[PDB]
Amino acid sequence: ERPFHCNQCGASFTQKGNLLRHIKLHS
Amino acid sequence: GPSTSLSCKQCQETEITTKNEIFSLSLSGPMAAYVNPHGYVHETLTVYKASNLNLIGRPSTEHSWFPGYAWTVAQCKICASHIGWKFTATKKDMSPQKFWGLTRSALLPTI
Ligand SMILES: O=C1CC[C@H](N2Cc3cc(-c4cc(CN5CCCC5)c5cc[nH]c5n4)ccc3C2=O)C(=O)N1
Ligand SMILES: [Zn+2]
Ligand SMILES: [Zn+2]
Repeated sequence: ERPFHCNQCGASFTQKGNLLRHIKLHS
Repeated sequence: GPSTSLSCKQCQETEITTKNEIFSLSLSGPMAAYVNPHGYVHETLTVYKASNLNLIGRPSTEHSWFPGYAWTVAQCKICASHIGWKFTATKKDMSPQKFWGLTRSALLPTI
């Protein structure tokens, strides 16, 4: 259900698009 | 002892915990550097209670820094910045049953 994972914190997402935004926000 | 607040560094609009919540879970003092599976290093401070955080996803024991505990990602309720993880015991015999590990770079003041 949440296969996409943030490599900095472990946050998981259903939508890879939301992952991408989340990763950007770590900067 | 110190009892003032630690706030979200990114938004500075919410208090997350206070210094009187800080405790040492292990030999490595209340704050130490931990390495995540991808080579990101988090100076993680352990506190009993935190507020103004929202949880993302489900608990996981994967690569847990605190054996016997599962993590859940925690973010600032206002700005969604990553602040740390909630840790929850996977067995009854453990004390505390839950605590928070907060990443130093997400917090003001700088511990
Ligand atoms: O005590 C702690 C606090 C949390 C902290 N963690 C865990 C972590 C995990 C992952 C992670 C997870 C998965 C999903 N799994 C794959 C195989 C079973 C399911 C994938 C899949 C692709 N990449 C992934 N990355 C990324 C970052 C972080 C992180 O900071 C830590 O190390 N220890
Ligand atoms: Zn992340
Ligand atoms: Zn914030």
